[PDB]
Amino acid sequence: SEQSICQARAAVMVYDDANKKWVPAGGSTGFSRVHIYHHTGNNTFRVVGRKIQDHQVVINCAIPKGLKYNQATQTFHQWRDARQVYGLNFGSKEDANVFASAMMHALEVL
Amino acid sequence: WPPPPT
Amino acid sequence: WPPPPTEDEL
Repeated sequence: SEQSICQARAAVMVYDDANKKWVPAGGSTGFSRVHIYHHTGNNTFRVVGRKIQDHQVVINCAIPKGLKYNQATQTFHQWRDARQVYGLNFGSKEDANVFASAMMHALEVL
Repeated sequence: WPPPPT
Repeated sequence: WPPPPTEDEL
């Protein structure tokens, strides 16, 4: 039904507008496995991530047809939806590159 | 595995 | 865009 086109290691943060603080998505510090999933029937994409130790879902966010994906640093990327700002702090420069090009691909095919 | 797509 | 996080934040 739906395919994982990439798997990077990153710390998923969401932004706390109230306090100008980046907070760990899910409330708990640590790395997660972050996927970009492709629903082959619908041609729709979403970012899904489960923390490495707990297998708790810390992020599950649709990728819309025009998402502005900002690569702030070579290891920190961020994008915005109607509610939050999501950040991925990747474990490696390479993790970020493959995730970034899967994201850039997903936006071209949407 | 991924959650239901909500 | 918020600034990237302090390494103390992560």
